[PDB]
Amino acid sequence: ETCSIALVGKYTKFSDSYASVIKALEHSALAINHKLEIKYIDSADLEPITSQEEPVRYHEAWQKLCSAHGVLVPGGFGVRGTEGKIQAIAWARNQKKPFLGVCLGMQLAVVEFSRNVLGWQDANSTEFDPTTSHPVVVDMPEHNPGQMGGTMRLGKRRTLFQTKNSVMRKLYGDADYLEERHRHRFEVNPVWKKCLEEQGLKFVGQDVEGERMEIVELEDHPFFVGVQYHPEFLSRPIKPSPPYFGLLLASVGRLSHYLQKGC
Amino acid sequence: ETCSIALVGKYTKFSDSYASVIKALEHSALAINHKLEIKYIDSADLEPITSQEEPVRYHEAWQKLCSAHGVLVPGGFGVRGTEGKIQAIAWARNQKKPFLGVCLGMQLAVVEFSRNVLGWQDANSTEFDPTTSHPVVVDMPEHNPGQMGGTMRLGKRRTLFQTKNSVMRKLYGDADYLEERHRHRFEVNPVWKKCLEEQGLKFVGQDVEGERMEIVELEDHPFFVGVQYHPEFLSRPIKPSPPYFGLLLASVGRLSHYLQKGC
Repeated sequence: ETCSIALVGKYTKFSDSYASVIKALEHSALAINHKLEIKYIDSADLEPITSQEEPVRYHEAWQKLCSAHGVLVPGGFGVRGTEGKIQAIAWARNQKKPFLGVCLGMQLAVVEFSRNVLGWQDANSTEFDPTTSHPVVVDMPEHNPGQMGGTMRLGKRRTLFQTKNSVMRKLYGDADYLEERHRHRFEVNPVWKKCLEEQGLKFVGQDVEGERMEIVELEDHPFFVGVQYHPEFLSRPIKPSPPYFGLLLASVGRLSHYLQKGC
Repeated sequence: ETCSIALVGKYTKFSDSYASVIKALEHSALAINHKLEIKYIDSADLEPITSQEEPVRYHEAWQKLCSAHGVLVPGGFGVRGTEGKIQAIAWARNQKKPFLGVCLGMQLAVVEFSRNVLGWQDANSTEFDPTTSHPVVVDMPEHNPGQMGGTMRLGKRRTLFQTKNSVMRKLYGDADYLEERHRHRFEVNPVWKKCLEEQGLKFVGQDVEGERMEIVELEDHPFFVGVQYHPEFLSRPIKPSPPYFGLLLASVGRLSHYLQKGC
């Protein structure tokens, strides 16, 4: 069968911007031996602005979104489509659709959670709103010596698991730590993390310092995870990265059997 | 070209419930020599209940609605889909899409107008809500002698034009009056008609007594009319009835030329 995934984003207008991302998905598709459809949904088309402009595209986008087996909100740049992106996120969370967010997507997912769970509707990313009542996403650059100002976190870095009870950890193979590609500047405000700890939004991965959050796994959800690091760079046809493979498995509704079968 | 019309309704689930209605449309299609698509949109699919249930159908319905060239909200029975029906009406009014309402459709259109123009959001039909703050649609049956209780208005009755400046009148041929099929029980509450007279919702057709309203033409709209009477019964291939022909013409964006050309 053809499993379809809703690529939701900005730069998502078809381009090869996602060539290695789709290729990573292909690695998983080959492993599982299924077919793969990449839907290209401009997140903007998910917004009521579009409804006002061309509601054909508006409803078409959402129709496609629902028809997708899983959804992917990758990182991206620009305030554009943030609303549609978050709407898609909330949609997937409510509908218990396999959700993978990467970087920005993870960041927005946390904001979405705060807004529609903690009620902090004014929660926001300082990346786009400096006047945020609950600065969820905050600029946390690295300040290495010899550098003027901060710098984006980039490179192969080590991420530590905060717990054994982690689906991703299991997918990785019960590793105490993992090393992944990094490319990202904004991080979780710990001021609110602590307000998310009693919540079912659990943060699983952290940098070595134990400060920056890299993995989040929403509890009580078939598949709703977010990562900051970029695994598509390391995924290979032989060794596919697990967040895409796992997403695929969830998109299929195989994942539980998979793990049960023996991972 | 194929001109499509959005049949919005209950009983709209495909059936031949609308065989003479579509046939009337066919009469117009033949006159104009164009092709005709009948979309069958369950008005229920236009409601947020459906969004909650199956948003695929929800967005699909609205996608189809937008893709339609004109819309038809005919009469019908039952409270079911009233919301989606009204939503479609407001949509068409806002989007300036050719709108023809018949009986219930006309009735709901008036309510919609009151709600979203007069702000009388609790305006309603007493047919379904006896506790209505602004009883727009009220039960006004005929009370003929020998009858116990009232009766539905039914039969070929004469309708009088209230004005010369009427698009429909022009389509009819400047007739002082018209005789049409009737089948309907609820009427416009005159208590609010008088509040609609300073409005751009103009009532053009009336029964002989000058009490029951039969034709309404929304001003400043390419085509937004409602009738109580049922012209599809009298439409013939040779002499197609004009509200369907005119609707077609509007759906095409020919109507102004048509009248200009000489009607």
